[PDB]
Amino acid sequence: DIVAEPDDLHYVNNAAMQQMWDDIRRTCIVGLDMAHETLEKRLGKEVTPETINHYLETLNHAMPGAATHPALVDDCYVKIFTGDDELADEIDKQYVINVNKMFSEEQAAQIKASIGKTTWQAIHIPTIVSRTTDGAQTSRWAAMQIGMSFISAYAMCAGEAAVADLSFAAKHAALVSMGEMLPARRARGPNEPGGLSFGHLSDIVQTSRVSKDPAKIALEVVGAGCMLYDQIWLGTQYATAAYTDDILDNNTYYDVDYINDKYNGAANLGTDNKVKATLDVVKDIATESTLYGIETYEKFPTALEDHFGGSQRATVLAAASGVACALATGNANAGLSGWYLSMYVHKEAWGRLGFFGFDLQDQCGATNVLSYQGDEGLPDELRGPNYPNYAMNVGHQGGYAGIAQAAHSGRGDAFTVNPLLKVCFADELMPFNFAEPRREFGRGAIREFMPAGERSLVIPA
Amino acid sequence: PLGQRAITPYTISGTDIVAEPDDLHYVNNAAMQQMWDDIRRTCIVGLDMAHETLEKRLGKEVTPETINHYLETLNHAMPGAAVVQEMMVETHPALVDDCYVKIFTGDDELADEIDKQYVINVNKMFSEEQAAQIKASIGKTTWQAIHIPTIVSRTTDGAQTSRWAAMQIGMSFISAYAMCAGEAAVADLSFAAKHAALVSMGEMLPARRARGPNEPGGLSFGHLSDIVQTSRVSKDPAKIALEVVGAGCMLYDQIWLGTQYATAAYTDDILDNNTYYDVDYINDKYNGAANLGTDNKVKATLDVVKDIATESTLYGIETYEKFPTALEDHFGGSQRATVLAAASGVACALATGNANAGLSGWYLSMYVHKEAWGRLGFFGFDLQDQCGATNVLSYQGDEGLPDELRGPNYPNYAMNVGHQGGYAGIAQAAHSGRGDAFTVNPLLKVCFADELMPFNFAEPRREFGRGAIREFMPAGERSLVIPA
Amino acid sequence: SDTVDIYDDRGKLLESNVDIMSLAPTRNAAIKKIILDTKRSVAVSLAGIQGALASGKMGGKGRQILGRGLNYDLVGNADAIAENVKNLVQVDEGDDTSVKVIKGGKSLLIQAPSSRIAAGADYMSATTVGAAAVTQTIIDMFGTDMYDAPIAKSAVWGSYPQTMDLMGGNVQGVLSIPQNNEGLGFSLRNIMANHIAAITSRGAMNAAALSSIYEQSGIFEMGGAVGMFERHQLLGLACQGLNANNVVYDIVKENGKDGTIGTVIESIVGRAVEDGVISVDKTAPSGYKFYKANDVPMWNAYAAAGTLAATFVNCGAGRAAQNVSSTLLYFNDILEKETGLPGCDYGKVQGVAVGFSFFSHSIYGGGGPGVFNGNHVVTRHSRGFAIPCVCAAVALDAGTQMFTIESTSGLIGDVFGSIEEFRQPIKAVAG
Amino acid sequence: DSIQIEIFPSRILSPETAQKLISELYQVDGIIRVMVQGPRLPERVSAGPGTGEKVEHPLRKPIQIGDQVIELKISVGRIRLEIENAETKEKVRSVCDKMLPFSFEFREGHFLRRKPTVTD
Amino acid sequence: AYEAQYYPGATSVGANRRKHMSGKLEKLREISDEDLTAVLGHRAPGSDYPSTHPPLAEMGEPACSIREAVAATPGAAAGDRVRYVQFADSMYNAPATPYFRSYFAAINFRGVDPGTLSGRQIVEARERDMEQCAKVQMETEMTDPALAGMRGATVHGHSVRLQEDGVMFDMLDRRRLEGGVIIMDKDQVAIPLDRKVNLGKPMSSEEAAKRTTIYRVDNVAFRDDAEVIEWVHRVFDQRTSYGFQPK
Repeated sequence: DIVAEPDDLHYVNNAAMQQMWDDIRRTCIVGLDMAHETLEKRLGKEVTPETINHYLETLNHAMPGAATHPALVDDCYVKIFTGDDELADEIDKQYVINVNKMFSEEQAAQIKASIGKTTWQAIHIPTIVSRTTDGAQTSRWAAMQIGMSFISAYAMCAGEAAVADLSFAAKHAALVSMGEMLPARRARGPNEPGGLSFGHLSDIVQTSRVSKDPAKIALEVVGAGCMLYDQIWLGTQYATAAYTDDILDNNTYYDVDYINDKYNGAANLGTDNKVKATLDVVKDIATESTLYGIETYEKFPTALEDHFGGSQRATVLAAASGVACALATGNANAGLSGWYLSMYVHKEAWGRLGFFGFDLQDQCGATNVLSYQGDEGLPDELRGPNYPNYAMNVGHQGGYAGIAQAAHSGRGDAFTVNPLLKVCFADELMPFNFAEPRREFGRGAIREFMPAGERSLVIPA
Repeated sequence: PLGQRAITPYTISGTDIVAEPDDLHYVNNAAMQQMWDDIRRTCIVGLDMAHETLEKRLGKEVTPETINHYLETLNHAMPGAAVVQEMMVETHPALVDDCYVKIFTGDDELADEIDKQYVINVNKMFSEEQAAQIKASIGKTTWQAIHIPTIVSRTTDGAQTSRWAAMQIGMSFISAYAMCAGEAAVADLSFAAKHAALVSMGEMLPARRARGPNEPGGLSFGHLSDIVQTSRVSKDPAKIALEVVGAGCMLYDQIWLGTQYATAAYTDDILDNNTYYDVDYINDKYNGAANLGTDNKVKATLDVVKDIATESTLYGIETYEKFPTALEDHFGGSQRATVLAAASGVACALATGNANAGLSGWYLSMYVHKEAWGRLGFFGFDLQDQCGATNVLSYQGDEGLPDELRGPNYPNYAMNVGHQGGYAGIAQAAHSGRGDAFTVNPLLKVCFADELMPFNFAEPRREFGRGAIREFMPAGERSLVIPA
Repeated sequence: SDTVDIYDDRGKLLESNVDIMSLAPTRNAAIKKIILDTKRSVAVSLAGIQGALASGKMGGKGRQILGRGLNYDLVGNADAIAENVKNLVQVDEGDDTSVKVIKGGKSLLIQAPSSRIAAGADYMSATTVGAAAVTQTIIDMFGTDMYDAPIAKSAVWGSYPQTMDLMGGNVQGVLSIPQNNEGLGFSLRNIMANHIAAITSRGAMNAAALSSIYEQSGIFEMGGAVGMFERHQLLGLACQGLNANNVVYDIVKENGKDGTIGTVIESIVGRAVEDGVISVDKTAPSGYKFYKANDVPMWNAYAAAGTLAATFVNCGAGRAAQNVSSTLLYFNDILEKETGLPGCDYGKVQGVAVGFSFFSHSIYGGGGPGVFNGNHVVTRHSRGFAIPCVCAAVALDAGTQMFTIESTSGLIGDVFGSIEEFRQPIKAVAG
Repeated sequence: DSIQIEIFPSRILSPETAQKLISELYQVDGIIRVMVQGPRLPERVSAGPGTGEKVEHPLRKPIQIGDQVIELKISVGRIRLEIENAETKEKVRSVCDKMLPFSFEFREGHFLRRKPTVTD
Repeated sequence: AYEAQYYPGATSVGANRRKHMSGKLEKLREISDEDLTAVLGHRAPGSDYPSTHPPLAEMGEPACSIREAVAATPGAAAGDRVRYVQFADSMYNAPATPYFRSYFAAINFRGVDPGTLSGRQIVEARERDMEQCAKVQMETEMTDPALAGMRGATVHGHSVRLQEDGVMFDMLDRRRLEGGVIIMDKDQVAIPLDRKVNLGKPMSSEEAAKRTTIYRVDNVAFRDDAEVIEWVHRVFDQRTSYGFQPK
């Protein structure tokens, strides 16, 4: 529709690429309730919604290092969300994210049952801070900020043992980071694309909140995962990976048609109409998906020419098969098995797969899907680019995230792995639009994305 | 013509330009970020191992004209441009202008015929003894200075600086030397360019520390003293050491750790006045020892350190008590021990030639200051300072280290602010007093001896002040790809 | 050849004139048994696995995998899971392997064999063998479909291998993962003060013994005690933690009713001067007596013994745990000002006490002192003479903190309560 | 050109002599900028359990010029000055002697802004 | 036994530091016990001490030899909450300095958690213990009321030049001179009282210098005290030499 050259879509050459990775790398989620339990139990002070509100005006205007540059730092605010409506209404309407308001009723019910009655605060530090050094000081920045905001708002001295107990209860008791630390070689810290699991990226994008068709939600996570994981963590080489020219969309809609034909409506939403995942079901859907996509390539030679390299043919066949199998069974590892069967069927149909290493994740792919060995077994919702198979080479992880979303979107779940991540990014004041990620890179390749973190005000013209 | 504040506007030390303390922070001023970006994006890879693999394993002729072809290919390829014909995506030229590659060799005969637009020569950039020291240090070896985009390191991290390097090195070898674009030679070249012949200033950190590699915890004190090129362009050793003090207190105490008091360790000139006094004192007492020279230095004994450090601190205490000009800030009384300790450390190193002499002077300074005034810094200040005096001349596992190899990942120096910049200045002062060409890493003296850097490593504090008043232009900005 | 005499918690004698060398981590068989049982033991909470399987909360904080609930009773037949896991963990029948069930069937305690420790380069193959054995026992007792095997796996293993740690798996050991070490050989000093107070049932000098045991095991592992430094660290072990010559208990019973830090200082400086350890070398014009050390390792041993005695007196008199961050610091400081000597560990104990106070009064709190282990970046600095004091004070607290000893008691204390070498460490030192 | 001079009294100026000293420094010929900064005098306690308590301070309402009125503001000290003529470099040292009643310390050279920083 | 207890120095300042550590001060002024707890600001004056946890006499202690060996202090046994006292001591010849006030609290008081900064000095204990400690600090010559204000929050003023009436700069007026005598009307955290404390008579400038614990070149030079210089040299040499070889 607004599609442009691949030249101005490379991640350094595209604003929205950078701004959604900046938004993901600057956000942290901090637990708030057991700090209040400390304040109740051994500070002698009764926490009220008025104290909560005053805490929020203290913490939201303290983000630029106040008691940095007021002008530069502006993309900074702390919002709250609770799974307990008893205090969600007395909180000010400018610092609150209602799970009831932003979601449908059953999705909000699942979110509240998952988190219980706890209170959580969503912290976004300035982008300039996350651009200067790595995004591994988001934890420490928000830690010093919420410590200063307890000491300011709730009127304690600095340097007391009860203040120390509150200090540990504030920030390093219940901290939810985007990713965690990294192993030997690529030893980055927290909040990096290596640690950002596939369920996390499924929860970060919010199309599952605002759409009921699981195909669009799955392919949306496929696009966001392809760009983030491949281009940032592993980059490049035909970077526009499976979110242009919509062959993958066509294959996915055909697969949904095939599933709702053969099985009794197994691809629509709802967990009642889900066929149990056996090898026969996976084989059937994965082979039909792959043979359809191969026949589209061999039938339309201009599309075989446009995807010139074998890596993206293999990726768009495997991703379509994987999201298809995940929608049909409700199981994410069924989607992984469909992905790897699509890889093998493509290889035997054409006698050529990819570029030297585009099959590392694939020959030890199908065998590791259902394993329960130590470093070999993991649900696809908990997997990420830190997984041993998926660590180092391009072209794969986007479908891997989209498969997990397709599993937890075919049955109409409220979230893939975290409700904290789902509600945390369910606020429209972000510079990025996580509800529709693949439209924003259309805006970011047409020079219509206006990120923050720029230093134009503090430098000469 | 009237006004009140509660904060003293800091004039940057040695300069007439003045900045209030809440825009000398690494968010407002841009050179604070730009110097660290120049530390990040830079890596150095060595060409000789790659050249001899091209030589024996392909039968290819290595010669100055092929090397000129290879560097022009690489210097085109580095700014994210396509040099091998796969339909890859190119980084936009207007976002990537700060990318170049430059060789320096230990053989001047080889250095002549290589194109001078791609050569940093040891002779034109150093004096005679400096160049002789560096040519004798690096051998007759060929190295090259890699500087990846500022936008690339600004976007992702500093751990991609070695990887973007090795990815755009191998395509350059392939395009300029006609390999297969994928064969068993390219692995040898690109593993030379990534872990065999790669040297990078930032090393890996333990995972308990929640940061990654090529982050200023890994950047050692001798590495940072080798980065700043004040020793190349100036002769007064105290000026060299205090420039390193300013750069270290900026990149170590303000970026690697986030009350922002430690700007004053290179502001308002107290540190200098004390250092110039005690360098005059050493020149008067130890027969001109602290002037430039190798044999005029006194051997680092304990009593020499005691005398120099005690005298420097009593001068600083007398100066403060006589005019407490730099005092009277709301969180006062810290950055009061740092400047005295930095002065004593530079004073001890400039006389002896030993950097651990400077460290022992630093810790003697903290003890004298504490028991003169009955108070020592703010709450968290003397973890390391109360540990350090017994940790400097030790040789245990996690304790023994010269200052020169020390850095912020040292166990005592990991979490406290206001200390690492003085250590970088001490490690520089141990060698600037004897006019050494380098302190630890000779590769980084040459590598940052270049004027195409947007930062000026000749005077870092002058650049901090220059950026503090908005005539500094950085490199990694998204100028074109955003709307107006 | 120093000949330390060691006495117990109540001050009575245990073994006369033991060698200092025989108390080493590398020679004493008892401390070898503590560190081997620390290496191999791992506790699995079946109630947590059952809640993970039914609810879907597996693999981290906040994570919920919806729709894949695997409803099963694990706590009801925990004996059967116990013999099955004993079958899968063990190398051969009748080896050094014992898994036993906790009250109510809510947990079980896997102890890997000694051979799975000898056959692995590091310590925490026990964690992985125990986690895999529990996972396969769950698979064998469901009859689960293999497309629901990963759910039953990550209910036990957490989010590993994506995370470097297990992170939510109910299989949990005492030591951290070897990648989460601070330095070379710090894996054995990653036991916090709450755990090591719960192990010894909140006895003070039966706790300071344990943390000193672990801390000098860490010191001997890192190569920080070789040659003449080995004597120095080992004498510090003997005098501070292990109650040498009743010194650290004599100071307490002498300065209990009305003593302070200063009376402790006067007491141990009198003891050091009377023992011939410290002599006067130049009396100053004001009547000040400057002091010199005849044997510096033994003087640092008295400074360590005095530091533990002073934190006993100050913290127990206050009945509060936050007083180490003052006591170690100002004790060693007034000791230096009293004698003209260096303090304990030549200023390192005083420094790490400043780190304790900065850590646990304003920012990055770490509980109070209960979350203190020597593996932390702010506690690693001293070579083994502050974390005994911290855990000793945590044993002496009266309930001032909220993260009480009972909070992690079912995690670690009841696990290590049946081991007399863990329960009462001083008397179970022989060799 | 315009040299930077700062007057540093040995005691923080109580306002009862800060009327006379600062008013005396307005008969000094050739003045560009007068900078003075002392520690804060807060109307309300902003820290600790006493947060939200109203403080009237004895060191407030410091100045009455007379040609204008300078309103109530925090304590004064370290009076930094900007003067074109260097002939009144020492006459400021002279007129400090007559209307400050005790010893003052001194320093010279770089104290006040010339050309704008990044916040400006 | 080792009855001696001291600090280096033959000057006045060494004598005052030996006095401040030993607590051998001579008491200068009167504040009544209820007025003392009034100005501490933690509770209602002339009340009972609150308890954040029940007494240790009736929950029963764990069986520990140390717990039986050391006295609980009156405050802990009652189970009182921990509260504090703050003091900012001036540079300009104030009778106490933060480290030496901390050693006063260390030698002369039990159950205590002293803390030192440059600008302040936490003393944290149980209420019946911190009460007596703040009593002994406030009555004696250690706390010059003009040179040492009791400031629970915003302790800034220690390095500031004194006011022209010889009084340390008071940010929140937790004491001031009225009628030629020093007057305390707020608590340490600066919430006021209905009552007004006759805090006494401040020392003259030449009198505080005779009994201060700081070293100042215009009062008592640190350079001229070869005893304390030699002490610092002794401990530094021992630290570094025994860090190389601990022999």
